[PDB]
Amino acid sequence: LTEENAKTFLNNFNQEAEDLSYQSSLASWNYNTNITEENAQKMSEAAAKWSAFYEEQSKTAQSFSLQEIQTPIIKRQLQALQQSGSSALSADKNKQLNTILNTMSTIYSTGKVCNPKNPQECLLLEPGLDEIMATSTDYNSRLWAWEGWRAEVGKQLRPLYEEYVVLKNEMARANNYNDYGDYWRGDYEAEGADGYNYNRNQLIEDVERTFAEIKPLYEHLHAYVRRKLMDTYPSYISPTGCLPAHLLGDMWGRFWTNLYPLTVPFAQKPNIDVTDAMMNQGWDAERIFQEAEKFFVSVGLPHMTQGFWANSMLTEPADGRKVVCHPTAWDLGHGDFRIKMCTKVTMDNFLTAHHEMGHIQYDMAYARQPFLLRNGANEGFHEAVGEIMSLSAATPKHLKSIGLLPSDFQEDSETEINFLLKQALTIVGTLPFTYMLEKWRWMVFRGEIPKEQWMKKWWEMKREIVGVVEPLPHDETYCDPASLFHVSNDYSFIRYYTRTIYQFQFQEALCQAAKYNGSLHKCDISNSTEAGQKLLKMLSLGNSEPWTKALENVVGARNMDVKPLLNYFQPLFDWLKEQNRNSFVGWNTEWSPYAD
Amino acid sequence: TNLCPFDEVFNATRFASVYAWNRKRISNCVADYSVLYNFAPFFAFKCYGVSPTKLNDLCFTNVYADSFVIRGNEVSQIAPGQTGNIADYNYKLPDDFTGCVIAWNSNKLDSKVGGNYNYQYRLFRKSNLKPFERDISTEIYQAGNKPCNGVAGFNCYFPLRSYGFRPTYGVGHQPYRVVVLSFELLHAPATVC
Ligand SMILES: *[C@@H]1O[C@H](CO)[C@@H](O[C@@H]2O[C@H](CO)[C@@H](O)[C@H](O)[C@H]2NC(C)=O)[C@H](O)[C@H]1NC(C)=O
Ligand SMILES: *[C@@H]1O[C@H](CO)[C@@H](O)[C@H](O)[C@H]1NC(C)=O
Repeated sequence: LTEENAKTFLNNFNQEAEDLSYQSSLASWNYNTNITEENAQKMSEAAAKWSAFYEEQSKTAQSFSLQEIQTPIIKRQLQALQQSGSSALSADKNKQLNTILNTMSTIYSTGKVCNPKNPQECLLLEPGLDEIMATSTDYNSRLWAWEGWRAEVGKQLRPLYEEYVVLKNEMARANNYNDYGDYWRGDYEAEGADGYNYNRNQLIEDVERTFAEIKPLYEHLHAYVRRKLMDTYPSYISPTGCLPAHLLGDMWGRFWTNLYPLTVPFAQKPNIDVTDAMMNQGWDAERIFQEAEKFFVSVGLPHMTQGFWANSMLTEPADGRKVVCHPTAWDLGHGDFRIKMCTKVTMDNFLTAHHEMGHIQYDMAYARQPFLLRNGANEGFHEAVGEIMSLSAATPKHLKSIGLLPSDFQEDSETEINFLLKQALTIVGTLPFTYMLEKWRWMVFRGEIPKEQWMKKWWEMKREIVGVVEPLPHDETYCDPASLFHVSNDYSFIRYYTRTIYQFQFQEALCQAAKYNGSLHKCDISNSTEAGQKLLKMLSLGNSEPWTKALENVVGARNMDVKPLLNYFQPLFDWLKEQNRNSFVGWNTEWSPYAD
Repeated sequence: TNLCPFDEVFNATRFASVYAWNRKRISNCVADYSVLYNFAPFFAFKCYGVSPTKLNDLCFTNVYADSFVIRGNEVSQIAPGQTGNIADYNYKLPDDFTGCVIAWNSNKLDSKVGGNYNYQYRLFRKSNLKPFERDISTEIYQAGNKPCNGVAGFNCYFPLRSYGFRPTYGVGHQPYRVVVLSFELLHAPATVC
């Protein structure tokens, strides 16, 4: 039997799971958009019910042999319900983990820093320090906010992270895994055929091979940026040194997109940042989401449902209730799709409308698969779909069709350099940070670093991999990595690394499918219905096939390939080479702000 | 003036369940099908065996109206020669069907905040139905060879499951009221039109 009893067992699991997992998402949505003391309780109760159901159904399914007597898709569904998730922890350990996670989330969300002159004037992270670190140019103003943020919440987050790591390492040990890092790296395992195979330990050697051909390109960008910043700050800059942490454009340094005004190549030519045109022409938050839907329809993808325009937030509700402004795309189930985002009229919030709507199109595509197979083919596939759309939406000629640039705008070499430098400030500038942070977390989880040497190894890897110096030294009490939202909310961060390679592979494949002749950084797949079915055939698969086969279906490869990325930045590599003819490429780790 | 009861099967306050559908036998009346277009928007009106034009020179001995409530993804299953959960365990149509179906969206009446659990369907029957058979029995379904005695677990399942309709689902998972008309020409001489 077995194979005939498995179909009836899954047909009973599915309709219970789809109903008991919908009212746990409708409670989280009602909490994230309202925030009170009742919605939190309802969310906790619904999550507890959904966890109890899953832990009951996962031990029952661990009695179905699976030697080799089944069909492929049933085997894939059964090999995904036999994981037990985090239910291996006992009641006490699970309660401790939930309490620690909730405390860290509340501390991070409610963290605030008060002005020294007026103790009654305090600013939060979102409408406060973010604007200072994104738009200010004063050394003292930028240093103060950074120091205050790293000294108020980061120092408080230290004690909880120890028990967090201990418990999540124990639960990974219980689940036949060496550590929790290997648990996070287990998303890259494929078993569907011969040749279409991969192992969760191969990830570290590939993620290192790929970060060898890229650093030569990043070094020239670092040299140019520091050359500009030296003119910006003659005093607190050393040419043979590393960049200060607070002078990076953000609170951490994730994206250097805010350094474009300081390091713009040619000021005379029209700007690529069309924020002012959007403000003047009279664009509201609804038009931003309507011009980002006409792009998906032209390429040949479905319209947004009618329950997306009436249920989504799309703008801060004002009124009196508190909301979380972190952009998110929600797939509540039973055909309910939503997007939560506090949209503003800026170019940065414009491209972001294409990233998050690219999650809804991907969710809308594999909604025909069984319940257990409704996920991205890989944790890095899901974030690489919005980015290829944002790449095409940002080209200097796509902004002329929608009217954001003058009809007599002239495109030439200067415009190409402007566009490429702006694009590289966001894409190249985030790769070393992502790789280093994930490497540090992987090394901590694997217990290769003592508890008394965390920050010293952190700020030592920064100035050998990334190249960012610290303004003031930190003791062992300081907890700097806990500042990031992803670190303190238990999220993987390696998705943003393989995302940046899958991005360019998919972009080149789609450009070739659209029959485009020319450079890669001017693709504009818009108005091409033959490059919207090549992607959709891949999006509508889910977990039903190995990620290697899904990648081969589109790009004709079975692994990461970094050659497509290098063609994108080819015109920028040369100009940076000649512009750095008489500059010392590289940074000095031995240098320090203090003597000796 | 003798009108025919087409508002007691089209304008009811609550319909039946899929597994316990209502059959009403219309006879001795003057059939005015034009009033069927009173709703106007119809999700489906495909008609089998006859023409939608309703040639006036058509007289039938009896009419049967079968009414129930399904999802929007299951309307295509109400047709001759289909398969699924509704056309195998709930409602089966013969391959020589004469008559046709009418479905329309009913989200403003059958959807409630918190869920509407008054509508049920059958799963796990162990055998396909025969045309126009109801089967409202409720007994524990066993899938293996271990006896089940009043206990629902592991390989023993309850055959009836609820829809739990809520607003804000989407066209696919949203309520749809379906009424199917079948026309019969019995061997007795026709006097009813
Ligand atoms: C946001 O949440 C608050 C608190 O839950 C809601 O205010 C109360 O909502 C309950 C039902 O959810 C009502 O019974 C009370 O009468 C409400 N109180 C007041 C003073 O109105 C509020 O409605 C929620 N906002 C929404 C749903 O938009
Ligand atoms: C159903 O009954 C209501 C109540 O009077 C009426 O307004 C509507 O026209 C009726 N619809 C029909 C008969 O199709």
